[PDB]
Amino acid sequence: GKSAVIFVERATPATLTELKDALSNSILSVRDPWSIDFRTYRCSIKNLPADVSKLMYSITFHHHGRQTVLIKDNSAMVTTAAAADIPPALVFNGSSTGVPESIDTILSSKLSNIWMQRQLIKGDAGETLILDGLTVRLVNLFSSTGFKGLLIELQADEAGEFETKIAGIEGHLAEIRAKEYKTSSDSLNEICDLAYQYVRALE
Amino acid sequence: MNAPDRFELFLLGEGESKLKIDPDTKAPNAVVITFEKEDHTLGNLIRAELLNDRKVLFAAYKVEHPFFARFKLRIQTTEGYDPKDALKNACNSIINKLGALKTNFETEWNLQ
Amino acid sequence: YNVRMDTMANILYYPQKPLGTTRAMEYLKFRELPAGQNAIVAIACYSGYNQEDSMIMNQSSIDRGLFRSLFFRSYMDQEKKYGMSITETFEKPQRTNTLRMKHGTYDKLDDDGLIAPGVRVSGEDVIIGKTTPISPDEEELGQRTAYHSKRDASTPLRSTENGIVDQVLVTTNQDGLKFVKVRVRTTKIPQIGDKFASRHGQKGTIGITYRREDMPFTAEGIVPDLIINPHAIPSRMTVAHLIECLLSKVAALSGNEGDASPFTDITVEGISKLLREHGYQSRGFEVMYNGHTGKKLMAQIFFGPTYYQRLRHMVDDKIHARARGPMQVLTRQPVEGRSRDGGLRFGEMERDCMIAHGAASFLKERLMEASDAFRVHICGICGLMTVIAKLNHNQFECKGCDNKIDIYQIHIPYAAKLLFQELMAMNITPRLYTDRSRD
Amino acid sequence: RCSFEETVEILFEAGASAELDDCRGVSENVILGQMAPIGTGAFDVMIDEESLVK
Amino acid sequence: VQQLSLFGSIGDDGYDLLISTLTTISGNPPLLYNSLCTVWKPNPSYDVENVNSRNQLVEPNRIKLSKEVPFSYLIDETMMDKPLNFRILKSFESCSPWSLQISDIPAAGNNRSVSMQTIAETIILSSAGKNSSVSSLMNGLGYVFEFQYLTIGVKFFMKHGLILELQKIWQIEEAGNSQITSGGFLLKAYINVSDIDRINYTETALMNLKKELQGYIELSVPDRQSMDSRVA
Amino acid sequence: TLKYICAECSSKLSLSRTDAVRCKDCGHRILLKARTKRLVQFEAR
Amino acid sequence: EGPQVKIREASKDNVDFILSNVDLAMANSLRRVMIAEIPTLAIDSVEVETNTTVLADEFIAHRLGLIPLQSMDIEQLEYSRDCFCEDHCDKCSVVLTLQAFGESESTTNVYSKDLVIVSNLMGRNIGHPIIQDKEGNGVLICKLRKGQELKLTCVAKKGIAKEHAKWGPAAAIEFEYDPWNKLKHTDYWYEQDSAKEWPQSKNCEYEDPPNEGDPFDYKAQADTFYMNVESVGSIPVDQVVVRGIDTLQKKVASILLALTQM
Amino acid sequence: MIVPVRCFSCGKVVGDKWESYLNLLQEDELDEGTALSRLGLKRYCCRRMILTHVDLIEKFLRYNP
Amino acid sequence: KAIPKDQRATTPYMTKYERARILGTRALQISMNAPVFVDLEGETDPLRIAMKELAEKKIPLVIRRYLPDGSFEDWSVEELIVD
Amino acid sequence: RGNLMGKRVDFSARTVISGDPNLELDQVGVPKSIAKTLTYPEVVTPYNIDRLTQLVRNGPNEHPGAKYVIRDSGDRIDLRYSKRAGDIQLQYGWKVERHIMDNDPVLFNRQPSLHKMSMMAHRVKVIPYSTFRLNLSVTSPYNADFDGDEMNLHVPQSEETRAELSQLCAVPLQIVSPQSNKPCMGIVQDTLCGIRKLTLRDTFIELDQVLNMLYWVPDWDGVIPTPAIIKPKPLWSGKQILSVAIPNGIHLQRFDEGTTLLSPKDNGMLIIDGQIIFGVVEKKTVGSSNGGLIHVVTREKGPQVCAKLFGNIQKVVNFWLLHNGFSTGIGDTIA
Ligand SMILES: [Mg+2]
Ligand SMILES: [Zn+2]
Ligand SMILES: [Zn+2]
Ligand SMILES: [Zn+2]
Ligand SMILES: [Zn+2]
Repeated sequence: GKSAVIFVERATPATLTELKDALSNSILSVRDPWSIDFRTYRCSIKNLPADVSKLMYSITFHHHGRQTVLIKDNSAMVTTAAAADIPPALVFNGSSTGVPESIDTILSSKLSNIWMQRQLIKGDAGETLILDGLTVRLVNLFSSTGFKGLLIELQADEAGEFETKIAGIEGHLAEIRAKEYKTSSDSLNEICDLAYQYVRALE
Repeated sequence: MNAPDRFELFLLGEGESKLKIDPDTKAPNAVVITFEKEDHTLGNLIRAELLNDRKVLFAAYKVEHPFFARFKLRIQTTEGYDPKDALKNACNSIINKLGALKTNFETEWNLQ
Repeated sequence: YNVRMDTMANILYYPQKPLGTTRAMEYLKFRELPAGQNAIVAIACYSGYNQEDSMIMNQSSIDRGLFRSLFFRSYMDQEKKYGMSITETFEKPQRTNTLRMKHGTYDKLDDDGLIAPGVRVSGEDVIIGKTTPISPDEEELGQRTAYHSKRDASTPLRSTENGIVDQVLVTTNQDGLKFVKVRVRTTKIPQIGDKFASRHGQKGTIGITYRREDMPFTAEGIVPDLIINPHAIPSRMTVAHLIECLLSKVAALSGNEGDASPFTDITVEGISKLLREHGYQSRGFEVMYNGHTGKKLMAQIFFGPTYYQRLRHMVDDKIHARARGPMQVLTRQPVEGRSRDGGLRFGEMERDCMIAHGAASFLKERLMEASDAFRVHICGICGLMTVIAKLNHNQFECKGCDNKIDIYQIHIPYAAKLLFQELMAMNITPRLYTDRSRD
Repeated sequence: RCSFEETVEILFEAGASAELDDCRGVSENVILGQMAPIGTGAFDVMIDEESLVK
Repeated sequence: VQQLSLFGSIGDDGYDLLISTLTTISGNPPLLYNSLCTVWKPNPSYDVENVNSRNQLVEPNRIKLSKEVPFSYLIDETMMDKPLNFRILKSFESCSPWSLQISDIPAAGNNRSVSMQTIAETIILSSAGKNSSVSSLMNGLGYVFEFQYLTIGVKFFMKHGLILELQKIWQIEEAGNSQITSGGFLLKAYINVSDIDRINYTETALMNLKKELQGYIELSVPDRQSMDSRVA
Repeated sequence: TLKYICAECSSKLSLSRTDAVRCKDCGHRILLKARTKRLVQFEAR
Repeated sequence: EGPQVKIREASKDNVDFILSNVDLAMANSLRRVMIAEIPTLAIDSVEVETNTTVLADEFIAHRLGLIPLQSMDIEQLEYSRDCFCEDHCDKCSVVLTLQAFGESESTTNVYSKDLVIVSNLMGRNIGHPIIQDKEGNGVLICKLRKGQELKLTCVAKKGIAKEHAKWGPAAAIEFEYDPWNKLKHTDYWYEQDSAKEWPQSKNCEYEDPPNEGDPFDYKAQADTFYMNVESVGSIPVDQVVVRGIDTLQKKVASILLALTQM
Repeated sequence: MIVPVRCFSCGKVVGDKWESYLNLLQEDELDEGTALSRLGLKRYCCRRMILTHVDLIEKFLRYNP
Repeated sequence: KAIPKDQRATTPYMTKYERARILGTRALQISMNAPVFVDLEGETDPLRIAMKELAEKKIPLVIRRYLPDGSFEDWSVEELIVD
Repeated sequence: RGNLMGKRVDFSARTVISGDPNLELDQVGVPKSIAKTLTYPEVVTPYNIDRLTQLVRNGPNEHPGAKYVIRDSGDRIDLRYSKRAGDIQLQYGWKVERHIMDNDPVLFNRQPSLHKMSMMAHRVKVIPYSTFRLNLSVTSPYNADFDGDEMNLHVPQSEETRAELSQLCAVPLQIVSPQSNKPCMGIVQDTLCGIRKLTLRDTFIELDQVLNMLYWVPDWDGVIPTPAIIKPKPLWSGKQILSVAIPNGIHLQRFDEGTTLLSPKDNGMLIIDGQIIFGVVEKKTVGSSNGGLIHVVTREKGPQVCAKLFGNIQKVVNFWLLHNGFSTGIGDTIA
């Protein structure tokens, strides 16, 4: 599959309705809502080697397995907090107790002296619009300071045509007078490349 | 010493929301909406538009304590009508009047 | 004051001369060295936060530097030599060989044991590090036989204080002893608990602080910096407080400082005419508008500038709470004083009030667990505290009456035990019996 | 009597004349640091085991 | 997670007798299993103030990652053609889903019946990127490899969440593999509890197990200092 | 050694330990400690 | 239909206009928003290197905090908490510095124009000290004599007046309505007569007396407002009014968006 | 002291009016109210600042550092 | 010396001090895991439970009223008329 | 005198007291620093094991936390340096010392304290700043004024003494002093001067303000009373909107010189079923008089609803007074 995240900074809380009405001629079906969190941490160590990132990204996907990917220095880390996603080989041998938890709780409780929670973005009340071979999800970003921006998630199972779809999405973004935006669609696992699109799209 | 930070007067705290819709049992079809990090500036402006409507029977607001940025808005409309719709019409009317005030203000400013 | 080391100083930021000035001030150097500021004052019953000599001050005026003052605290330390053999030395104490070291931080000290000026310091911070030599065979208490070296005896900053060290100087005194004086400055922003006075006997603290949009305003646009309660005036019968406000308004409009001498020919009607010539109301009233609703007030407000002064009394030097602290050495009771972390006194009248309410359990708890509670053993034959108690093996005796079986246990306050022991030292027997022999 | 004013004289006369104190006075119970017969403490609270089976 | 464990130790001769005893008691044959555990200690080259952002003291603790591995990588050449059961113990791009855990010091209390220990656990599913190795991930978090040990043994499944781990433990190094439990087998009896009634009921289960096994094998309570993984 | 400043003439002494307390070139025993060479952060509020 | 604005006086500092056809709640809300809910740029952190002045350090930091700055393109400068960097960056704040040293025997005066911009603006027009003096000299910060240096670095950050009074672009706002008392909102106090004691306001020229002997007023509402806005020097008056109306519109729209999600 | 910045009420900048004020007083010999009328101050809230200011920095600078 | 039930000549009404110490001691016992005789309506505070037991006279106590001559009486809180 | 009859004790705080009309009659505003300094030892029970566990997991730095734990063995573990250990689980029978939260009765006192009313219990309300906030209907038995006066606050350390202190010492339970068989607490200062102007015949309030006045009442039933004048324009009188603050079921009558059923001078007082018929409320009606309104409600509807009467009356009269406006100039003394 292919994914592409486009972040619109100069956006309004009503821009999601404008872009939603722009695609009314291609909406086939609407699925269940989705939620995602984006936490940005900072290293607290006073001794780091040359050329190294001082921030640690964390992207928590809701209902996508209740997962959390940690990104630092172009590296990923797929973690989970649900007990149903634990392989039976880790429970049968006794290596897993059976009741996991979020990694952000450990990073904010046990490892808080090394990594401190700097930025927090909570994204709820999403919309899953299914088009003609492209699943576009819309969500608004809200931080402690209020409204942040617009987040666009593009996921398509077709590995062939994909540039025309994102080009059309950017066209509809240009029709709603939504100028100045960052388009991310790079790679490094689909969830790792997607989370990397979130990092390259939100930084 | 012990006084709270100044930026807390307008920034929303963690684990909180902007509006707290709480049904009221003092009168039929009555609701109390709690407003956070606001004062009389929004409460009186909303209450006025709530009083300009004919579907609203009762409408008031109050600031419980000046040391906390919050105020309660008690609304009570007629049977068969929701106060949330009246609040939406109030917000739309305020946005329209402010937009006409900005357009007319700029138009009159371009003549000086 | 920049070249002196005075203890407990308070220098106002923007000292302002009054408007209604007296001629005698010219001979008292008051216009050159004023002790207050002129503040726009309204006399009204606003949000009820003005009652009982309470005042509401504008927050935006406070943020712009109104009645803000500086406090300079000087800590003077000196090293001494008893019999030349023991010599106190100013130095940075090491946490390895120094005993009796305070829990404060020693990172702000230099190599000589002092804090250079400009370093921001807070409470429980050592300003001057001083150590005293000790003898190994003199005390040997705890770990004194391991530290070997010296004992800490530094002079830290106050527990509740904080600020920026202004100036530090070192000098030899009369007999050649190297002493050092320190001076730390701290800006004390006017708080709600701070007290303010005027030039008419009117004194009172701040009730609450509001912002410009929360303060009433006139039709012209002048916001009061301080509002007081009308009920101050009639009872106290200070009419001069209104005449100084009116004449201060006329002086603020005309630009000439009004003469406020005692025995002159200046009347109130003339000041009313001079104010009437400037366009305002001759009686000092002015139409005010509400700050919350923006609606005109039904009654006009007496509105005008008035000279005010800030007193030494502040809340930051008064508030204190104690929950299990240090006790005295004599009575083993909570100490006296805020600097020593002392508790409040539950005097005799308070106990009499507790008896008036009929609460004996709160009295017993307040006079035992809340203060001091001691456990002693008395003998059955004689009611004196001669019962030697060696309870590591559960053993008891009472000397002089042949008892090793019947020993009673009682809980009495330590002060009562001091009374009984002083009576025994005064040849008086306070025999205590748990049973009623008289019946 | 000694608590009010002249403490030492009253105490000395007490010890001299072999005086006995009943120790139900207010100040006496205060000094010794235990419950006095005033208000709540002017009556004892008991338990009835025949009432627990009710 | 609150784990309540009682340990023991047997020899190389009473292995069949203990397997037969626990087989007749639990009514189920033992299940052969193994697990590798790697311990990551804080990097000595890095120095960080042991204090949180709220001015609170922090105690350094080691991080233990455990996983599984089939016996095809454990059986050599002289072990082939043998029954795959409990009688074997007598003859002795991306990253794998690791199990990250931190164990704390057990609770205090003299004359205690069980050994309660608080252990945090999160599941490391996978990773990607340039430094996708788990070692480089731990180095990115601020931990380096200290030691590792591979344990192979048998486990039982009774009632009320009780586990009996009769296992041997070896230290995996380059110079050689030294057997820590040389001469016998290590016995374990732990229950994983996610309430006071359930904790006391678990203690009742462990006391019933010790009372039932009284006379044969003794299950005492280990020292707290023997289960403290803090760095000093 | 640490840098010191004279009372009156305000000269840079920088005398070490075991040198008593006295200015060179003049007899003013008042010796200043001078301000720290590191930055101090303040807030305008 | 809606409100109408008739500007009477238009200057560089004071602008008086008439805002009518507005319920008292929208006028009071407008002046409250213009006084409070408007962003501004002011100095938030003062780093003092060397200071030999007779004034206190935090005193000079206070005076520097009260100094106004230009704040036009402040809309696209993010807040300090909103930016994900550590401390600051060319997205949140503007870096300034001051170096003063007494030269000749006559005392040297430190002005606000002595501040220079050493940080990149990325095309913005903020950070310039507002000079409104007729002689071309900035705000007199402090005085210095020969032998005293003053070097410091200030960090100008964005903020509204709710955080501190230094972020106050607007000044005295002249609010008035109903010149000739006909709405019966104020009962004038009089010793002999209210017409001989209370003078007439200026706005009375734009209306007429209600005439004695006419029926009582009870059905007339409060309208025809007289609003005089005064800017200190940061942003012009049209940006104050427009940014205030857009501020209240973003607040009401934020409440509508907060109600839609329920 | 040394010219209070802004004002303690309205908020208008006055620090740049001191030098002119004295300049109007020592050169034109005008009164205080006339000079305050030339600076642009129309409210007494500002007038009390310049009128009641006691500049003590001049007496502070006469000390040698 | 324990006056009998037919000779108890004290006030049958429970005073404010007796109610106070009964609610205080009863609430103190309830705080120390005492058998509650009344079904709770969801309370958590011990004083509210003690007042709930006093409202139904389910408190198992009896008051020993001391007389000035040294005697006493036994008035159970169940037979005492509250308020 | 200094060691037996009296003594310096712990668990107390002394600071400057100030007024706050938004608070209740029996409450007192305690600063956060005092609430974090003083403590109270609570017993761990299955009813609050989760809450006390949260207080332990919060830490002494946060206000909803604890300071020390006391095991059943009689040993105290400090929460400080206990986080270095890791986890602390509570059991049944322990005593965890928490901070002073809300609804905690503590004794309030002011020297020299010559009344039994000078020391009265109060309900703690945590508020910022550093001054003790309290209602102005309690400054008359304390003989205090908000001009630098400091007061003392004592905290009980046991549940038995807290319950005995709440059932014997209370502000509602001390409205009518036995000194002169008349209420010692009443409406003083600006509220008494404002209620008179509110109870005038010329006092009329519009609908938009009457709604806020009725909503400022905490125990308002939500039924808007019929205005006194309908068409032209609905107008409410001060006695009508003020009668809502008075609880129903109160009857009172007071006749003076020249007082008649019509009362042209508006003298006397008449209230039937909690509704003011005629009479201007002043010192001889709501003040500290013998046959006053507070003395009738205190003996009719008990001390609880009477304790709510101070709050309702103060909120209504103050809310009408901040919009009405009052001052005092020099023209009041001009003849
Ligand atoms: Mg006093
Ligand atoms: Zn004896
Ligand atoms: Zn020299
Ligand atoms: Zn930034
Ligand atoms: Zn001004």
